[PDB]
Amino acid sequence: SHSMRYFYTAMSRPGRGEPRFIAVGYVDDTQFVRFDSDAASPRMAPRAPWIEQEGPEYWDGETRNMKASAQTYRENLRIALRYYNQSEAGSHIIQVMYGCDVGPDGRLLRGHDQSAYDGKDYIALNEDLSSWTAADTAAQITQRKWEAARVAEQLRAYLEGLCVEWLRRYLENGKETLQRADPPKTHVTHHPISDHEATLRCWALGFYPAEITLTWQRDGEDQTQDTELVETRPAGDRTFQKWAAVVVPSGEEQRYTCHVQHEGLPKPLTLRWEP
Amino acid sequence: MIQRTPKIQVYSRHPAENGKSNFLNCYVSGFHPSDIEVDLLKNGERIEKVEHSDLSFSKDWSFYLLYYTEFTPTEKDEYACRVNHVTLSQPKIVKWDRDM
Amino acid sequence: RVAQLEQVYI
Ligand SMILES: Nc1nc(NC2CC2)c2ncn([C@H]3C=C[C@@H](CO)C3)c2n1
Repeated sequence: SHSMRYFYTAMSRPGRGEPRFIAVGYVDDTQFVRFDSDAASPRMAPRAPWIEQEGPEYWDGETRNMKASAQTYRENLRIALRYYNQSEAGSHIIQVMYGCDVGPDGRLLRGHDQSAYDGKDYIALNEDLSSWTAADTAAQITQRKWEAARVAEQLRAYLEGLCVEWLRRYLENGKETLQRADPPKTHVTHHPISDHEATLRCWALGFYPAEITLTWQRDGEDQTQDTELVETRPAGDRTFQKWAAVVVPSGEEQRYTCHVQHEGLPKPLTLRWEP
Repeated sequence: MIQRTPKIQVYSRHPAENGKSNFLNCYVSGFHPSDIEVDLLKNGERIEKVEHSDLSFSKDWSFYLLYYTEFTPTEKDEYACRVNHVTLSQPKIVKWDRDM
Repeated sequence: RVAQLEQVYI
């Protein structure tokens, strides 16, 4: 299964110029485009190698759409001020995420469109792609306007059509990276904390996609509740990192095993500290 | 009026080797609103050439960004990430530990 | 490619 997701952020900044509009696009865990209204010459720009082959009609077209969206979102920030009776002096944020999920055969699984105003749910397109769930009185005003203007049908047309079509195209063009899991490189480090205790840290580096499981066992007993597990983090080269650590009594180190589960690994992986 | 303070991780792209070129990363996430100030420090002083990723957000609407710069770790040089945000009483400094 | 909806005001 695969996904395409776009994330738009619009942020007002009174006495600091017009609102900033930033948009990013992902296929699965890979960012492929960006637009930033604060760039020197604002344009949709490539962020993955497999999108670079797109020609001028693509980039000019996306740039045109981004500029128009920035203007619309700037107006939407103004409308929100009215709905919520807010002052022109405060900074506010609209966030929108939308896109489509497809199955292994390329058929649409689900469409998405949901948003937040100042970090709180605002309005979301329901799974039926025909109705809206509105979080508050303001979003209810929007819901009615959108029912009147047949917005759901237009969005449905995108999600079922163009969204799926281009996702399939991106998946084929970037198949060597997007459809080839990168297994983690793994190792265990050992760090004495005192003469009586030591940290064992199990590393997973350079993996893709981001989903992974990293656990410690003592004598084959799971130690999840005594494990420090850091949030999965970007390496900076389109792959990910994670580690899991336990503090163990000195002398118990060889009883501890680290277990790694990842799509890029054929079978569950088990490691120990090798002195 | 929703506010969430940033989570911070400082780390290298590859396992550190003294004298070997690398990238120093500061990953800030889980924050709201979006304005944030992130500096990478070498021995307490701001590094000038720092780039960052494009602002994005998680399913719960919290923002995340990666700040990074090329660096060559040595035995004695100290590195750190300094983060400021509306939720922070003082800027938070997290030291780089090659073991984390 | 991004959605191409015309002037979607809230
Ligand atoms: N849920 C939602 N909330 C929006 N605005 C809100 C929260 C103030 C919103 N604005 C535009 N869209 C869709 C229309 C075209 C797509 C790209 O822009 C998304 C939206 N979807």
